[PDB]
Amino acid sequence: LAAAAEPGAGSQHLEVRDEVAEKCQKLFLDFLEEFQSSDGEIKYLQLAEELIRPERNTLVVSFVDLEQFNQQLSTTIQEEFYRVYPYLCRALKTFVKDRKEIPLAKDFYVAFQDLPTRHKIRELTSSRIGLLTRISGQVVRTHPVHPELVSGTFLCLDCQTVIRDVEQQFKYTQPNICRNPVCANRRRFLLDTNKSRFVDFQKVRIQETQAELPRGSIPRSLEVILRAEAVES
Amino acid sequence: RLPRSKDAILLADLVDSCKPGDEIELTGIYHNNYDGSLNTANGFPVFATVILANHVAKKDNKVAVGELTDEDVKMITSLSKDQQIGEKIFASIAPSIYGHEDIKRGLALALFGGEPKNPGGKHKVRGDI
Amino acid sequence: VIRTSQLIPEMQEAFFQCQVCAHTTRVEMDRGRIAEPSVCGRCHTTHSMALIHNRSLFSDKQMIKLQESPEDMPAGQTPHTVILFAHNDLVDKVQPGDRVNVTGIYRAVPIRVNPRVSNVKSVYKTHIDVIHYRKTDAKSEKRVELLKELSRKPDIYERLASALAPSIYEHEDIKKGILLQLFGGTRKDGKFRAEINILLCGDPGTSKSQLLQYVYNLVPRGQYTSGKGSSAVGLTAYVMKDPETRQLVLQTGALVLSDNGICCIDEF
Amino acid sequence: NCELLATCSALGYLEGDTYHKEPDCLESVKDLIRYLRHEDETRDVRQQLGAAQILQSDLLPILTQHHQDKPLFDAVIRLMVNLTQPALLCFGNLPKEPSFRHHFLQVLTYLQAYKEAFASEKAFGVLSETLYELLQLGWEERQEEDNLLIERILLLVRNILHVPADLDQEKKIDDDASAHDQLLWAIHLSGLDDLLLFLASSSAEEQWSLHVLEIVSLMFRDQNPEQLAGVGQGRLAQERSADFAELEVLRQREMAEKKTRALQRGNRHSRFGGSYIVQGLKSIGERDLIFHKGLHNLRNYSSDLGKQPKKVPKRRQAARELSIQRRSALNVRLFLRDFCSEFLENCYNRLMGSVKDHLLREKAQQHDETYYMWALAFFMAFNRAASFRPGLVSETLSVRTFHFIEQNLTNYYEMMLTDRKEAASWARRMHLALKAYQELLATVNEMDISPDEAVRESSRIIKNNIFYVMEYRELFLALFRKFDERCQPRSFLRDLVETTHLFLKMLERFCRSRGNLVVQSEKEFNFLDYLKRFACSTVVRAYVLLLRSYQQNSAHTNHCIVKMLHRLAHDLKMEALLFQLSVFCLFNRLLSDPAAGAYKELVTFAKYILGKFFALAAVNQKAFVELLFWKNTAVVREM
DNA sequence: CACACACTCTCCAATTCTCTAA
DNA sequence: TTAGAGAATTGGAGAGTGTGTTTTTTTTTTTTT
Ligand SMILES: [Zn+2]
Ligand SMILES: [Zn+2]
Repeated sequence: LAAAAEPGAGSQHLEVRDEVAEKCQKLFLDFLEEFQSSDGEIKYLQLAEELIRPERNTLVVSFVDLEQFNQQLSTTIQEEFYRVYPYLCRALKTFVKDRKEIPLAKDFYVAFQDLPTRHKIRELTSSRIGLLTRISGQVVRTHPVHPELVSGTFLCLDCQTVIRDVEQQFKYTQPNICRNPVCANRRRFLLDTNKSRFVDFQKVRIQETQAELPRGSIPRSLEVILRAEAVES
Repeated sequence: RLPRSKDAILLADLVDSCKPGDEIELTGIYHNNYDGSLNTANGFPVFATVILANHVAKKDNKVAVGELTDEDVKMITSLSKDQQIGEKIFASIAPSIYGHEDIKRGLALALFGGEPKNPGGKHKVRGDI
Repeated sequence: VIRTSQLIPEMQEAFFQCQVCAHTTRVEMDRGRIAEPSVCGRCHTTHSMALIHNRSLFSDKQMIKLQESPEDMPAGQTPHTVILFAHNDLVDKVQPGDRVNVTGIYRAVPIRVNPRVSNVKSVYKTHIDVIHYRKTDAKSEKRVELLKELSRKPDIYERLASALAPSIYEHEDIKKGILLQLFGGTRKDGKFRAEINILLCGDPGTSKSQLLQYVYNLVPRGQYTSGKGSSAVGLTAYVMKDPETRQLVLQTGALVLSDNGICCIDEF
Repeated sequence: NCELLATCSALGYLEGDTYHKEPDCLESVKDLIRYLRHEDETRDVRQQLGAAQILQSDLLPILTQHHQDKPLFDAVIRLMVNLTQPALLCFGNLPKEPSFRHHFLQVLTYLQAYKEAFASEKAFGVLSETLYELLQLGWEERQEEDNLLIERILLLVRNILHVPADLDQEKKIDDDASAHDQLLWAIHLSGLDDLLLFLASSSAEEQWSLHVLEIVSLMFRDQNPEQLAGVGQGRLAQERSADFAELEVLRQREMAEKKTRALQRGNRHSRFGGSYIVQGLKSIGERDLIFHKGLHNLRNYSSDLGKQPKKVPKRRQAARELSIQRRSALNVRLFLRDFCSEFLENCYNRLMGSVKDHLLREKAQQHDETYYMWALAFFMAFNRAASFRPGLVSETLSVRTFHFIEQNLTNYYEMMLTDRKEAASWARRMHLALKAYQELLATVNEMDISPDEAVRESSRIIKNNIFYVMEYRELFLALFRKFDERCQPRSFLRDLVETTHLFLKMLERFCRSRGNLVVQSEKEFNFLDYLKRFACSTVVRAYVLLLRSYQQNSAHTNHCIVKMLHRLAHDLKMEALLFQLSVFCLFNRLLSDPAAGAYKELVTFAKYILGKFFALAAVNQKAFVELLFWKNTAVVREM
């Protein structure tokens, strides 16, 4: 039609972008693409080979390898982990997509091991909310594995438009608006369970290990959530 | 270790395919739906799950009387005409045990069993051995 | 102190993000309620700002249930009790069973008649905002220099053994055995126990229980309990429903709690 | 639906990697074309074939594996052009009601799916090979059979390049291969880019000049000329280090803001009570203010601590920029740099001459001069970037191009003010015209800097012509006096301010160097009385509107703003025009900025004008009332 | 039952668009 | 060139409708008495 006929044709699109999280996405993708083993050959490219399989969805990364790659990136991820975690997952998806035979509907998860510092259960204060942390504990009770909705696909009932990738809070959430920009609907939506994405979910109670328990105290218990590759481990 | 469990829905002529205590194989559709009770129990949007049963087969009754084919009943009836079948049936009781022919005889008789009777509807006598 | 709750996070600054355009804003807490933005600033959608719980800011809070001291109760009365609320760094300083002089502001707050209605009872609940704790039941080279020469002083073995339990008339070999139990062997690796086990026998009314209670007060990581089934804390491990939480807890017995100390078992 | 399913099945099937076409492909494809021609206005057949994915499953395999079967290939190409027809052409406009908009979104979704499918190099390889063996023949040897095939091939490429990026998958982060980047890489590997260069440079095949221009426009849709021209061999280390440094800068800014908020609130929980009476402050009544929000807040007390902001009504909602900028894949950027270089050296003059001939002859569509002005801006900027050579763009340096751009810009300005139902679209067209005008005005400066006395001579000639004619001077004032934030984006305001700064720089230097007194039936002229036309309230209002985003503005933009305001204040003595309450709130933010040291020019100018204001205020207290409103000649009454 | 919350719809009037005079 | 009078569109006050709620004893069974 014309170069100027592009008023945002047919989208309610998101325009503020988390710059720190996107830098984490880019630089973590660089880390996955470039970090190499003692014998070279790009570690994590070989370990991404097993993610073609069914019921494999998690890549486990060594935090000391991340630190060796760059101190500032590892420090940023440690401090802003829960903020940047889905962006790391999208980086992993972009990395794994070089196979070109992956099921596109599949989710991929980043997991971290070999974190240097360890924290006690007594030290899980509000200052640690959202930070990457490592704790030791003794499992007391494990609950059944459930499917948890991670992103709902919804149908708008009064204009038949499909809204994909509705991300879930700690409450089951419908679209805030219809994806159709002129549609006035804001509560009449129907979840399509077959086209939505779920994750395996399991909650386990733990308590302080015998070594770490302070003298005379009652054991302090904690609730831990396991997801995807980690459930029933 | 504590056992995991699932709910399963039996519909139409699948009802009373099993009782509590039965070992079964269960073919069905693994189905999920939203449950606000589970959501408020867990704090995460957890979906309830159930199996929509399509086929129930007791691991006890690998062969029912209804499973017997015309080939099977023809085999059984023709095999009964051997006229040495009593010795064959006795020998088939625990074929990996040498000797104990009297034990095999008694166990064959108990395994096949007699008939319950109730003359006059007022005097029951057991048929089991 | 009668009980101490789990760590309660109190929101200090709410983080909101627009679910249409991802524009974010932050709201300060006004006496316990949020001034939620009804509209977005970047875009202009209504009711589009959603509270991002884990991007918000929180601080620690804890409830403590405190009984009046036994030494302070009037004659023959059931004890009175108050609720304290501690925050930030004073939260994790006090455990159940402790005795404290607590300084704080005596607050009075309303309680709503039921959780889905804002009518409040005319009679107010009261609690104490903790400003300061002082524990009142708590009771290096300058020691090493003394101990080095005291170890090579003559008959230091007898001196330490006689120092054990001065309040009772002396049983020399019992005190010597308890001293060697306190010091123990050397733990090395294979599987041989450095721990030393001692048994005392005699009538009821002998000094054996005084010896047990003394060395329990002395040793680190010590335990004192009765072999009788009526004991305050059991010898064996068990699992129980935490009554204030309803979740299971593995109560490891005294033998497991004293994993690097002495376990005193009276009425063995 | 089922009849379409039957014909779609009759096309054939794929097995592994080989497509087995049925013998009735020709009649089934003709039936599909018939259904598409007999579509409903809702474009139901479009939606149904997109849902069936026959373009991805049948037509691309047929195109790529049975291209020797010429009737079927021609039919498939026509069908694919029909299916890839853009949604704005399908529906005529963006629908205003939900049902047609849902159908528009469906067609747009399937177009995005087609663009995703079309990144395969094999399809563009077949297209390049068939176009190459067609164009191998002489022009006189062609007939309607081959000319129409060239039209359909180039329209297929145009349609696939035109498709908007999916709102879902436009969240790609920089340095990643978007769908458009992969499509450009497919063009590069297929070699259709070289065929486009040939078509642009060919004198015989000049008939396709408008088509080739549109292909090149949609190819360079996302790019920036100077940023693209800066690409080279050593960029990976540079961009890696830049990313790490920018990450640390962002983190430090967030930490500073967190510390300031932590100080603004106290170190006591929010339900920690306490109330104060601020005895001097009267409340909205006559009683003293009772303050409840904590003692910490009274250091920087303001009455709007607890107030909800207001809903800007729909009419007054400011215009927002249509897209974020993302750094595309480095391979694609290198390819586009090489394309732009070779195109500029080999193709650009002939293509621009041909497009100007088409516009003169009036055998072009309604708005193709927008593509012409885009090409002016992009390729002249790229030329000035890196090795500047005016010979490569000498077809554009004529005064006729200045006249054409000025006419188009004034036309778009009038149509924006009158055709109010697409005023934003007219504003975008005017923005393209403004950027082209800006690049011409920058190119003459580069000609002045360059060593050739010939280009210096012609630079003097064109400067004399432009500064003599009146419209080039009056257009800036015309734009400022009817600019609207409601309609035009802040990017347009930035470009207007920077172009005005450059224009006044050149005009001031010209008049300073030599008199050249007559202007416009001529009359006298001087730059001071020209600058006095910029003493209106509206222009400075626009300048401070741009100044509000000084945190996000470029350093050059901030220099332009502060230099213009310093010219109006220090050199024209119009400080009372800029004595304003909103401007003083902006100055308050500037002085309170923790990064105020980074804006040394702005804060120094702010303190100069503030000192002048407080001198006037000490002399006369009515200046405080004068702050409250915009003004006309009270600028002299205050003085 | 009946007294608070939660949600939708309608009307009213206040603001902005259009055309005219100072 | 500014701005003010008449007409049309949008913000939100408020009228109306629907929903949810206020330790104890007898008996069994396995293990331990
Ligand atoms: Zn809708
Ligand atoms: Zn928004």
